[PDB]
Amino acid sequence: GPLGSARRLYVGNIPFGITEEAMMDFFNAQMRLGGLTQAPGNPVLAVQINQDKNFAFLEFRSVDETTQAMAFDGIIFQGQSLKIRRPHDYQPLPGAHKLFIGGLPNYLNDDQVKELLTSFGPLKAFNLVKDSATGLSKGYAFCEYVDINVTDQAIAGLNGMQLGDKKLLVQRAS
Amino acid sequence: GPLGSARRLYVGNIPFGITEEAMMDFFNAQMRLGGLTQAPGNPVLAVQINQDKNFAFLEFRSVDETTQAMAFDGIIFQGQSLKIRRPHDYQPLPGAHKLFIGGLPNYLNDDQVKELLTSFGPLKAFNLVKDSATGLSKGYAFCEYVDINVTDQAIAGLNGMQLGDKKLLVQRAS
Repeated sequence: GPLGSARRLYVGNIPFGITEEAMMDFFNAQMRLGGLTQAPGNPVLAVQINQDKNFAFLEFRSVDETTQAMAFDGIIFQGQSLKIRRPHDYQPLPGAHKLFIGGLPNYLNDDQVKELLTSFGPLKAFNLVKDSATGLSKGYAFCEYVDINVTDQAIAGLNGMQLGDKKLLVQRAS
Repeated sequence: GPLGSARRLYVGNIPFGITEEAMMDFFNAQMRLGGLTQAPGNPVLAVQINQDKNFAFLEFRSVDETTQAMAFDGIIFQGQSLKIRRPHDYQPLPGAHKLFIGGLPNYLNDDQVKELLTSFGPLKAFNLVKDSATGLSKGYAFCEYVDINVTDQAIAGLNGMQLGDKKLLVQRAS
């Protein structure tokens, strides 16, 4: 559900034949050296490795230290650049990464506006604000990407873009 | 596999008439004497002797204790200095010849993908990546050949191969 999977991370591309204990020791050391722990001790409680598919799950003692550890994405461990991700069944709460899109040409419809946005990735929410009487577009919209990592990319990619005789505004909605 | 040979050592210059049990007793005793063991018990599980060519293979219970026993090069057994080496198929970088196979038609099952691969020789490791929910192939796999020398010829043969709808990508998984 909404609050599940908040103290685990997926780690891909792990070193061949690495032990769970060695991985645990590596991450606990890095958490401490990097200043990512929030209290004395080791944030990583356990590592479960799938050897056949070469990935691991890390289990953390707290929700906030799990979040901090996302910063280790790409860290080199015994020659391998580790891939660090959220569990697939972890999700931010609804609207956490809502985008406002303003300055759209009023004659474009829903599908036409989404075409610009979905070029960065799939959307879990979208609405183009329209005058409810006439049904006409007011030239601004909101959306949310399925993958919340995409949010900063769409902003970097679309904000301030020239579009007709307007500059697009794309920013986090709150 | 890439570790099966990480637990063996070559022993050369063995005295005439030596038995496998006497060889095993000698190395276990040497291991314990040098304090090179990382657990109670005997690190050497078995020895196989070729009396005709005066060499033997030692099989160890662990990768680290095998590495420790490299220090025994030159050791005196029945008056003779023993030659100790890695097996020729030893892999200093484990997993260096693991392959990634991408662009597989997504209806192909395990056996079918393997049949594509084994025309170059036998595999010691294989896995086709599937969605755990549906059981459906994600369209890529990993393998490793029994004989690593086959690897590049497999890449030469399979990389870029047209496979119905798709084109294969075969490369070291790195």
